[PDB]
Amino acid sequence: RQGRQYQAEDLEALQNELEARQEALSLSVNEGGERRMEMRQELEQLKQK
Amino acid sequence: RQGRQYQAEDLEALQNELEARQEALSLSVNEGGERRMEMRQELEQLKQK
Amino acid sequence: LRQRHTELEREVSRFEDQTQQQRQQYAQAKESLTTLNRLIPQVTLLLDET
Amino acid sequence: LRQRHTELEREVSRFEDQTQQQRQQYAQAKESLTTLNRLIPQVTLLLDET
Repeated sequence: RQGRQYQAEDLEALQNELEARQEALSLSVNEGGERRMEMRQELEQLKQK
Repeated sequence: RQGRQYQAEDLEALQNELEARQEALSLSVNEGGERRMEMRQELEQLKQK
Repeated sequence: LRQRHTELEREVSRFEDQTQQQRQQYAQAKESLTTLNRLIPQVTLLLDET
Repeated sequence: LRQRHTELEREVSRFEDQTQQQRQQYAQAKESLTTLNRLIPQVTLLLDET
């Protein structure tokens, strides 16, 4: 389902990497949201101008 | 540590309960931060104004 | 706008707190789930209370 | 300013594409990690390839 034969013999490292990638989930989503809304506010300012 | 004896004899169902809790974690945070983050930008804007 | 700043600071404090608590309790429950499915991911079946 | 607005819309599209792609991909990663830590959180060690 993920990978096709993917180090099933010893997979703990992969769980750790996926935990890191979930941290990346949080970081990336928060960063994207904040940046896009700040530039939306910039859009609003430009609109009023 | 959570629950006091809390049906430890056969606790399976609780894990699924925790999953819902886990979900409500992300939501509960993803919204929260954004909100404060939102006002942060607005605050800056206000300050600038 | 300075009164708006005061209200914004109030809201920021409220949300900061609420997020801190909620994340703490939910993370502790998450760690509880991990302890369950790590120490006893139906490992009680191998224990089997024999 | 209209050119700025056009570029800003382009940037909105770029941010939305990035956010979508990352959120989906890492959500499926979340599902895979949950399956691992549920069905085989070192249940392979219980198996131990004995």
